[PDB]
Amino acid sequence: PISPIETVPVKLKPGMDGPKVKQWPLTEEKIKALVEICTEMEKEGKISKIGPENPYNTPVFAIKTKWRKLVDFRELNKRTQDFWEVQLGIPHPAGLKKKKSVTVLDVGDAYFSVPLDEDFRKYTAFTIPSINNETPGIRYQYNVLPQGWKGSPAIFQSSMTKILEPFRKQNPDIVIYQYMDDLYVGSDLEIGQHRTKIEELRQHLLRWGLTTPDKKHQKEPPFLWMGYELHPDKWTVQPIVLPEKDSWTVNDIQKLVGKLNWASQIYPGIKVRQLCKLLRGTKALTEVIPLTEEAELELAENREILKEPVHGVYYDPSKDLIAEIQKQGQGQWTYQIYQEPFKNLKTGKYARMRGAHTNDVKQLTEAVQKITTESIVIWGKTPKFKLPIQKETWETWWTEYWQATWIPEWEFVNTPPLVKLWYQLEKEPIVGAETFYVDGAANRETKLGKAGYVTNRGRQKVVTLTDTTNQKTELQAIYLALQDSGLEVNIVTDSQYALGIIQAQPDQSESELVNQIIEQLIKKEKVYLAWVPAHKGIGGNEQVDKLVSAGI
Amino acid sequence: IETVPVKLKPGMDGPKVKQWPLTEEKIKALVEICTEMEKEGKISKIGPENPYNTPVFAIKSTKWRKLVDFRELNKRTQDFWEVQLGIPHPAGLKKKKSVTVLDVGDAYFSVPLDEDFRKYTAFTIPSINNETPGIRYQYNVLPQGWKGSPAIFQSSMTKILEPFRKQNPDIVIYQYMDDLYVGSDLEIGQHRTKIEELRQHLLRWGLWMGYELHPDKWTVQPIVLPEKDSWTVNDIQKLVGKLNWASQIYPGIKVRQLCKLLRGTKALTEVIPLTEEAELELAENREILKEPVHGVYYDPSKDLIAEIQKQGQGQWTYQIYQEPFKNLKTGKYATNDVKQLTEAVQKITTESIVIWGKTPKFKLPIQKETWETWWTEYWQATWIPEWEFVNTPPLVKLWYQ
Ligand SMILES: Cc1cc(C#N)cc(Oc2ccc(Cc3n[nH]c4nnccc34)cc2Br)c1
Repeated sequence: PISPIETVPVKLKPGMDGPKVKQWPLTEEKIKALVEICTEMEKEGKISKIGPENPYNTPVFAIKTKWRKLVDFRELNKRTQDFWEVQLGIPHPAGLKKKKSVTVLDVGDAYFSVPLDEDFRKYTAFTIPSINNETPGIRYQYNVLPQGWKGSPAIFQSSMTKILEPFRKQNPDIVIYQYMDDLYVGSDLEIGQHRTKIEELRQHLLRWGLTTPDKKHQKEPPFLWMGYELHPDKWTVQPIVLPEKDSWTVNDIQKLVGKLNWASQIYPGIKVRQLCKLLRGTKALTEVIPLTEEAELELAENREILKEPVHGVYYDPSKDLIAEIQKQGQGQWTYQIYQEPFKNLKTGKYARMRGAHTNDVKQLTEAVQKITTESIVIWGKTPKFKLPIQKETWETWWTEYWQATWIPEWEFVNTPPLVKLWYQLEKEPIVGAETFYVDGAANRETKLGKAGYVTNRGRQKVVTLTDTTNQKTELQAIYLALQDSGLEVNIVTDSQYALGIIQAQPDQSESELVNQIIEQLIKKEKVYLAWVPAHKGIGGNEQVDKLVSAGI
Repeated sequence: IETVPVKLKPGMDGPKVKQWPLTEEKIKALVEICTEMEKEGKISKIGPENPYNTPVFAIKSTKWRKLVDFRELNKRTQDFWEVQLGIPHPAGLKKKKSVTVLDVGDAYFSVPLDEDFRKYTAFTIPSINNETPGIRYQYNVLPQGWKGSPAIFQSSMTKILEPFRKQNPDIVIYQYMDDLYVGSDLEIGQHRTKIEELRQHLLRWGLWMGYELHPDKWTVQPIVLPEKDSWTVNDIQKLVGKLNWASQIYPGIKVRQLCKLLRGTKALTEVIPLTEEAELELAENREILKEPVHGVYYDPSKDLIAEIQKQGQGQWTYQIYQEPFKNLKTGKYATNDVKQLTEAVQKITTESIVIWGKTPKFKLPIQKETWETWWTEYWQATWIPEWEFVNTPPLVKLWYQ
């Protein structure tokens, strides 16, 4: 058929005229096949012959079984307007509510069953050439949404939306899911009444030009859809086969990572940190990458988790979501969402470094936030969290930290490792504690560092780095004061850079120097850190800068 | 009543801003509103031949309200609502004893929107788990939240207000977005009595903070130099840092007499006496910081920007400027971080409106996604200021108490 639904108006881009693309002389087999195909199409209202007055053309090609008509709509697509995004997201099985009866309905020739805007049809012109282009070709133009046209997906959706609306109003019980050609219907009413409800829908669809499967042709659960398996009261990913290989290429490791990431929607504890590290440093697609011991370790542990199948449950609106997060590995986190203890609706993981330096409390918040968005998207609400961190620990951090941070309802859960602040800078300077005035120069051109310090206990020391930025030396100088110092210490710098970095209480860094400074900071009993303006002539900062500056 | 023709310019296409996920309660709240508004003919559904989108949200009392985020559209309409059809800002408003804000957003619903301009008002109501493609709409009347609405509506606004203005010529009235800012120097009772009068006038045609604003009792938050019985080396260093950085804003700040103190390589904990010229330099800096910044003036062609620091214990500090650290205004604010942060934004934005007739671009100390998830939960304004997200330099936090 072709829906009676009024066509959606369709402009070209404001400055643009329609395509005048030359038809390439095609071969007889092809020229024949097109004629043949265009006949049957024409006689069903899909296309219509036209005069020589219409100046527009788009290439047509034919390809093998079978013969297919391919229109090269590239130039028209450039010239037609932008449409609104079809969808913001794809549904997630975990969001799907449980229903007694559920039917899948795919629309037949979905695009060709929808009319094109009369005023636009002229632009969809294309010509079947005559043999050796000796004579005027046969000229056609679409009355319906063409395959490969920019606007087909949007217009179709719109059409199907408009069409379903009244049914939705007349049947606010029935859950209808819209996705591409398909239409997924579900209800709690009994297997008799459903099959009638399905039929009056199929009818309503037929009344608006939309063919649909007979009950002998409707599929049965499990539904294999978009990577998942949707069973009558559970869901899962489709089978995952982690290849057994001697030598792994870059290509093999990418596909492995990709499969594991897919796996991690319902399979807890999946990890990819070490497999990922391999991929860095643009190697060749087919280049073999020896597995590290940590990669090999990681793969092994992923295989354990996957060995026995895991399934997920469907959503029940009459219950709260509960989100649980576990730390596992520096950088890596893993979470599970359920409503009844350990019957997971879904599962996931979070790695992600926000910046160069961070700590677990910061990472835990970041992961809670990611999970909060996810839930709102999937279930339209946020879950109750259960976190491996003390209220008292969290309290200490957020209040003293300069960023605004916040997380909704949550409870502590003792599921080690536990997130803890590994050190705490003092709030006041420390009596009976040597004040190290640190400083760090670096000659811009020569790169020769001169990181050192002076102290109130008399001590004075300067070293020499090589190939270091001024950041690096000012930061090396602090590691210097942390190395040569006791279990208490006041450190004075004129580098805000280092100050900010350290006041964030990092427990993890992309820098090497910083991880060494963290090591020290953890071991000390009391560190206090202060800042001053350089070159304003400060007692201590001037003394250090002297020995530190010697060398252009 | 027929429509004022509108435009963007030949350049700049319309807004294509994505729709931020909403919770079920709001999605539902928004369909009730959007059904009522379509029956009433204010908005109407739309096909996907409209490529434009503006975000929409639901906010608050027990009743919900639809907030549409026309921030991109305003940016792309600036020629229309500012230069062509602008509303002047009275410099007297800030001088008044009391300012009351009134919501005149309903006014805009009884005025049709240029049919050629309606495609640029598209918004989507999103659907949980992407069940449905979600309900697309666009406006037929003037929308609330768009800056063009008051621009267009001002001619009709003048009429409504004329009698009130004539009868009370010492009362100043400014229109911003969906709001009337109405200020007087009357006593609080008489002021309120006059506001209720203005309500009746409006009635005949169609219609943080804490009740009413009181602009004349707004004052700078000076950079606070402690007095201190006893001063340690640290305390001086801290004091020098403030004064070294204040000198980059305030003509005449001096720090020399204080360096005199910090000698060579002292322990931070060591107490040190308070010299005479240092004592004076201190007090003379204090007096400077009471006053506003000499040399800095509001340029209506530049954007205003606001920085806010979390001072802990429910304390927030903030500064408004156009050129970095050249402050037109500094201030303070005082149950959770985001809730308070959003209150402070609203407050500061109100002041910004009363004082310069526009809102500042905020530099908010919070992770993008936390703010985007939660800002609407406690938001009460009809407008939305422009924000970016920034890590606070820990020093600046220190320098403003
Ligand atoms: C996104 C999408 C794709 C496909 C396919 N193919 C089908 C869909 O519909 C659904 C799938 C699962 C469920 C749970 C469910 N409840 N009761 C059931 N009985 N059999 C199978 C699934 C379910 C509900 C709907 Br309604 C949704």
